[PDB]
Amino acid sequence: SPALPAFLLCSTLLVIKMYVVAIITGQVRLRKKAFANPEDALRHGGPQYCRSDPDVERCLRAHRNDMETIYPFLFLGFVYSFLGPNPFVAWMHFLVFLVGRVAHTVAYLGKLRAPIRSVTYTLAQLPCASMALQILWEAARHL
Amino acid sequence: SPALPAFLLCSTLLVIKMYVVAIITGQVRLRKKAFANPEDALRHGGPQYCRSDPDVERCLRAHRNDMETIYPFLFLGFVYSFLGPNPFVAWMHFLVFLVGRVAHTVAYLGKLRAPIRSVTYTLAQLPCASMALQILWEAARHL
Amino acid sequence: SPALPAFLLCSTLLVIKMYVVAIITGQVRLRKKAFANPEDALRHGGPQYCRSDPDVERCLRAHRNDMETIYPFLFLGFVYSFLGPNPFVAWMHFLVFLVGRVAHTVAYLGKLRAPIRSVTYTLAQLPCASMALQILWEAARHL
Ligand SMILES: O=C(O)[C@@H](c1ccc(OCc2ccc3ccccc3n2)cc1)C1CCCC1
Ligand SMILES: O=C(O)[C@@H](c1ccc(OCc2ccc3ccccc3n2)cc1)C1CCCC1
Ligand SMILES: O=C(O)[C@@H](c1ccc(OCc2ccc3ccccc3n2)cc1)C1CCCC1
Ligand SMILES: CCCCCCCCO[C@@H]1O[C@H](CO)[C@@H](O)[C@H](O)[C@H]1O
Ligand SMILES: CCCCCCCCO[C@@H]1O[C@H](CO)[C@@H](O)[C@H](O)[C@H]1O
Ligand SMILES: CCCCCCCCO[C@@H]1O[C@H](CO)[C@@H](O)[C@H](O)[C@H]1O
Repeated sequence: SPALPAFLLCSTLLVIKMYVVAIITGQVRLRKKAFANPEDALRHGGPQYCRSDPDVERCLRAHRNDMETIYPFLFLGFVYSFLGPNPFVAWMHFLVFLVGRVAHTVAYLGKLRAPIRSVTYTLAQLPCASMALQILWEAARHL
Repeated sequence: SPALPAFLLCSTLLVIKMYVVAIITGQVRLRKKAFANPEDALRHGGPQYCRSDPDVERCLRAHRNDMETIYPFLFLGFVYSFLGPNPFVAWMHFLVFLVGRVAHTVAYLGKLRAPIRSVTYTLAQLPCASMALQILWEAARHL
Repeated sequence: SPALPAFLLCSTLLVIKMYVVAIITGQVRLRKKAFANPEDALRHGGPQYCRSDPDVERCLRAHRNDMETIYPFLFLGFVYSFLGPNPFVAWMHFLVFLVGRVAHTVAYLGKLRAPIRSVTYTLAQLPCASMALQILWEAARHL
């Protein structure tokens, strides 16, 4: 598929981007001394450190939003790649998603003013919606 | 694959169904004035609106359950499609999952009496379990 | 693909492992009488049972970590299988992930001392990182 290399590049970068969030989460837990498990807290200073922290919670929300958005893209974009779309159009779909999602993480973890984060979220969803509809038509017509 | 069009139809509809939940979540946050981020709250009335809401939490639980169930289906159903199953049997697997999952969201967000939601959850898991076992046998025998 | 049977075996076992966590979660909710929904609580003893429980929360954290790690593997490992890697090397990637993830669930739900869980988490991520980089190179060179 001509679109597949671009899809695999963008998707893998987004998986790596999620791994970055996972690592940041751990770093914040250690720095802020905020653990979700007693066994963790007892290792890292005592039971008083089994507690919630706003920065940790923020990291978790960013990671969750990633899972809600990037995982569908992994599916939709893979299938879309094999439908034989216009190369440039396909690239635009993938680039809008990649840029939008990277911007989303920056806006979330960087605590940027509203509605920057929400805009990046919505924007990145648009190529996903587009791919979804295209797959729907292709699937339905092949029934 | 003869089963693949039906799989792609059901899967894409389920992705769209998850997007519907994502949009509803936002609508409920705005209507109930309940935001998870201070930057959101300050935009939408003040810091007192950085708060939890039962309806918002319900939306999040529905979306989470979707991610726990639909994402495995996206994987299992794709692989299963290429194993050359009986067309009608394959359709039944996909339809049970689709109907069960749509019913699940309705039961969750509609606050239907127990155990309606839990039944739909369990029911929809059954075709997934079936596909999983079939893939296990095929994979193992090809080792 | 020569690596594909091993990938499909390990992946399906991990999906089943996640289903086990889902079932355990339900069992713990019923045993500890801790429900997230009023409709559930009213069915199972009264409104006082709409409450949080540490064991339930632990189950949810284990399931969430699974979704953060196993879902990327489902994607990365599938693509990696088609890149024509060394059979034994591919097997090692998949086995390290499988063993690491099973150990992770045991360490989490079994409340094993730190840093056993965190080590298993980190260890299992290493083959994923490896596959991600390999896909990046292949994708980039095919642009
Ligand atoms: O939740 C936990 O178990 C801990 C924890 C432990 C390890 C973490 O990143 C590993 C990781 C994540 C992603 C990777 C991607 C590629 C390669 C290695 C990777 N490695 C994060 C949190 C925290 C709580 C106690 C101490 C920190
Ligand atoms: O969490 C947030 O960032 C906000 C928010 C912002 C946007 C939302 O839906 C976008 C969306 C979702 C799914 C889509 C699927 C297809 C096409 C467009 C799509 N667009 C939801 C919540 C809420 C908090 C502050 C205001 C609401
Ligand atoms: O959250 C809920 O809806 C309930 C609930 C209900 C059912 C559950 O496992 C089903 C399941 C899960 C995974 C499967 C995998 C294969 C085959 C059947 C499978 N079946 C768990 C929790 C709990 C709250 C009220 C009572 C328990
Ligand atoms: C893909 C991973 C991107 C990580 C984005 C990290 C954004 C760091 O941005 C930082 O955010 C802080 C608030 O959290 C601010 O105090 C700093 O001014 C800002 O530099
Ligand atoms: C795929 C998306 C399906 C959305 C299902 C929304 C269900 C709306 O159902 C509504 O639920 C309310 C309680 O929340 C009740 O007050 C109403 O009687 C009922 O109509
Ligand atoms: C793939 C699913 C694996 C489930 C792992 C369950 C681990 C059970 O392990 C149990 O944990 C208890 C604490 O929770 C301890 O009291 C027990 O000593 C221990 O046997």
